[PDB]
Amino acid sequence: ETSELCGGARICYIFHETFGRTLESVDPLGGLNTIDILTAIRNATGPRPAL
Amino acid sequence: ETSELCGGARICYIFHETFGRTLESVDPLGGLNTIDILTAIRNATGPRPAL
Repeated sequence: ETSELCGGARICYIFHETFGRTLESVDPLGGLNTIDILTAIRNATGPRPAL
Repeated sequence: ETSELCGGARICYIFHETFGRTLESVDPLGGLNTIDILTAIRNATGPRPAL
């Protein structure tokens, strides 16, 4: 019966138009505050000195 | 007795003038909404992608 997308290709839709796009919206630079990162890498060094 | 067509060739009539014509009136493009068909073939593909 011709109707709303369901059953089969609706899941295809879920795995592309929904899911694929959803992931495309994520970050890739999200959370990357330069200054906070500079702090983070200072923390990564820790108690020692670094070259 | 010469009268209304009956008995024999009346059935011939049924199998041609009635039946044959009746079938000739059916479709052949009936129900074929291009857009609904496009939906149908998307359904025919189902959850997978298609080439």
